[PDB]
Parts: sequence; C-alpha cells; structure tokens
Amino acid sequence: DGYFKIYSKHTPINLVRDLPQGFSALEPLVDLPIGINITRFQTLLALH
Amino acid sequence: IIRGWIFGTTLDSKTQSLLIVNNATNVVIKVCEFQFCNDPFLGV
Amino acid sequence: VGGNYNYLYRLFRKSNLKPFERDISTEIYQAGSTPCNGVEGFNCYFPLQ
Ligand SMILES: *[C@@H]1O[C@H](CO)[C@@H](O[C@@H]2O[C@H](CO)[C@@H](O)[C@H](O)[C@H]2NC(C)=O)[C@H](O)[C@H]1NC(C)=O
Ligand SMILES: *[C@@H]1O[C@H](CO)[C@@H](O)[C@H](O)[C@H]1NC(C)=O
Repeated sequence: DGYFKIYSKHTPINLVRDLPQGFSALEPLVDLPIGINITRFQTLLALH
Repeated sequence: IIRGWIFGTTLDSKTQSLLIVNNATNVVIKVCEFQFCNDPFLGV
Repeated sequence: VGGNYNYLYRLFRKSNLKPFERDISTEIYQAGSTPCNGVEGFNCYFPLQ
C-alpha cells in the first residue's frame, strides 16, 4: 500500500553453520512512506 | 561487512530506487533516481 | 496570461497506478508496434502533457 515496512531483531547465537533452531519474534522498526514498485534488490558490502 | 540494501525496479536513473546505508552512527535511507553501478559497494 | 505550462500531467502510461504510488519517469511510450526506442513521432508519444 505504498509503505515500506522494515522489521528487525538481533539475537546472540553460537552455532553459525546455519540459522538457529529457536524462536525469536522480529519487532517493527520502520514504516516509511515510499511509493515505488520494488521488484529487485541487492545487498551492500563494505570495501575497505 | 554488511551495510545496507538497495530496492528498485531497473536499478538505474530511468526509475526511482530506494537505498539504505548504515552510517557509522546513523542511517542514510534515500529513495532517488540513483544510477546504480553494476557492482555496488560502500568504500571507506 | 500565458496559461502556466509548468503544471504537467501523465496522459500516457503502460499500466494503472497503485494507490499512493508516484511515477516520475519520462520514457517515451511505445504505443504501436514501432520500437519507439528513442525520439518520438507517429506512434511514439511523450508521456506527459
Ligand atoms: C510494478 O512494477 C513492475 C516491475 O517493472 C511492472 O511490471 C511490468 O509490467 C509491464 C506491464 O506492461 C510488463 O510489460 C513488464 O514486463 C513488467 N516488468 C517486469 C515483469 O519486470 C509493473 O508495471 C509496475 N506496476 C505499476 C502499477 O507501477
Ligand atoms: C568500478 O570502478 C569505478 C572507479 O571509479 C567505480 O566507481 C565504479 O562504480 C565501477 N564501475 C562499474 C561498476 O562499471
């Protein structure tokens, strides 16, 4: 509905070979009012 | 090592595109008609 | 007196806008079978009026 909603959560984990077999509920972060037809996306990585 | 994300349609200046960068102590969310390069990365 | 021309409106588009969505692109409409890739004329119309 023309809104970009981002939810997030940070959890301390030990076994890193895969995602943990636990249960953590993401909490709302932002509800930005952005009107676009998002179809593709890409991740940014730091290049020192 | 992971800073942010970009969300768009053609990822060029033809159409508007979102972009999120995790500033060291801030956030730089901007939705503009960015002309994204073929290899986006945030250099320091 | 001149009927200000700075106020424009999209007369041609290839789809129906979703609610609260803004379109700002200025690409030429490919109306007919003509490629319309660059310039205008015949079946290539400038989207805004
Ligand atoms: C929503 O964004 C998508 C992504 O571009 C658009 O999908 C295109 O729709 C046209 C309709 O004529 C197709 O010819 C294209 O092939 C589609 N692009 C694809 C599949 O990548 C869609 O038109 C947009 N809709 C609105 C209302 O903005
Ligand atoms: C790779 O090199 C240049 C260096 O100025 C960089 O800015 C640009 O984004 C890259 N070029 C591409 C992806 O075509």
